[PDB]
Amino acid sequence: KPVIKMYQIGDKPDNLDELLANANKIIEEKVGAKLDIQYLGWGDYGKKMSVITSSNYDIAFADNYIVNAQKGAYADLTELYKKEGKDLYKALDPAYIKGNTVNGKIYAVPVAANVASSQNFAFNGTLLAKYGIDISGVTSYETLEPVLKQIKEKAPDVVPFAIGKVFIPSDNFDYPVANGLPFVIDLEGDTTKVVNRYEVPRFKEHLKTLHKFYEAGYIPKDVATSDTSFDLQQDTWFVREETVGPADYGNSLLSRVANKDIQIKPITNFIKKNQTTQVANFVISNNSKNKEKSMEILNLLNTNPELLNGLVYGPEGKNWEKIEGKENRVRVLDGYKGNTHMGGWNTGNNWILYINENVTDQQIENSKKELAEAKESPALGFIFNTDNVKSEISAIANTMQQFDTAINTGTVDPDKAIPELMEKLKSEGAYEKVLNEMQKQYDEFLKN
Ligand SMILES: CC(=O)N[C@@H]1[C@@H](O)[C@H](O[C@@H]2O[C@H](CO)[C@@H](O)[C@H](O)[C@@H]2O)[C@@H](CO)O[C@H]1O
Ligand SMILES: [Br-]
Repeated sequence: KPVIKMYQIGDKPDNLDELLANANKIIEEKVGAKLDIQYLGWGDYGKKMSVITSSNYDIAFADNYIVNAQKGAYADLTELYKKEGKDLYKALDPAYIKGNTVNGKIYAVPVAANVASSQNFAFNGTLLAKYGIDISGVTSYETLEPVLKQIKEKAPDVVPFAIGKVFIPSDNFDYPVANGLPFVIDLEGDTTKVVNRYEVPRFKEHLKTLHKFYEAGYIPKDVATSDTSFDLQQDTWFVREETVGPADYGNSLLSRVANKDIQIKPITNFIKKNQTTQVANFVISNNSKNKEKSMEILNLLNTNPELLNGLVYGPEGKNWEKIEGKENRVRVLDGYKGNTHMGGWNTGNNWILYINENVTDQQIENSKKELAEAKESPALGFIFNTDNVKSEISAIANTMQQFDTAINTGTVDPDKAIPELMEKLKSEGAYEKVLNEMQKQYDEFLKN
């Protein structure tokens, strides 16, 4: 009975022992293995894993998937999916296959959740109710400014907009590769061309908007170095940006974890793309000596309702109880409020998850409506080939790192800093080389 070492992003729940104890009860019974989760934290998960990958594990939360897949850091899963992961493979929307297949080979166990999703303003309804601030005209950042002014007056001690050092203005863009290049596909523009986000006149606008937010104090002054969370349960923040999807049932899940009414406002379109498919992938180590077992566990994580909810909702009777009368329905208790559970988006199949009392019958109907009506990005399945430009990438992803954080967070004036970035980029030659190559492959992708 071997021990399976799984690396996970984020902070560990306080009841982790209890969480694995009841989990292993089922896992051992059906697999004969013992899962061990080591959380690695948030802020520097990218670097902390890079050490492990460079320097032995079994399962891991995938950091920069597409890149580390072409290098051979991830084990092949095509044959495992034909046996130990046959069940979970059947429950997967084909778009997950489109997005996580590199060189006719898949290395990921994508968590079946929001395969399509939009970026949203999540509002604190406790602060919305108390001051009656009108969020009816908010369709962008530009329209979010007036609403930030009000909360700054009525509640000076609350952070209006709560963002961090990872913040980039969200738009209707498509990243064939990022991290960490400024190359997008403008889904509101020429869908055939690959462009620079800083040359898109409306994204430059978001930057102006966010610099005004900085100057006005709607944004934490130390935002360029701030990597801190704002627990949704706490009224430290007024509004934040979130990825919201069908497996969340609108603001049902948001209002649940926050233990208060959370209102949401779309700022991007609802679409199926690589980014949405690769948002939460699980991989198995190249050097993993329990590969066949690792898939047998990622299977149980995505196919067993009891096992999954025992981690996502937490212990039964403490954090939740079942609703007698209606099947597949539960209600969270007092035990749920706090670090006593995991997140569903990065643990397993969001569909075998029980549904909480606060989800309306219209919220389930809308999760069926959004699902079926979900449109696909023309670049979905477009995995960029880096064989020719592996080092021309790191030249650009270096010039960016020297400037992008201060810019994307609005700390500096885009009118002065954006030309600095461009000139240093265009002076190189790796810019035009990767730009052309990217356009060249994308042409062949739409040519077919
Ligand atoms: C509230 C909740 O559980 N929401 C999840 C989203 O977080 C998730 O989006 C991701 O969120 C993480 C951390 O905030 C971030 O690192 C990712 O870039 C991504 O934005 C979403 C994914 O479909 O699923 C929701 O349920
Ligand atoms: Br534009």
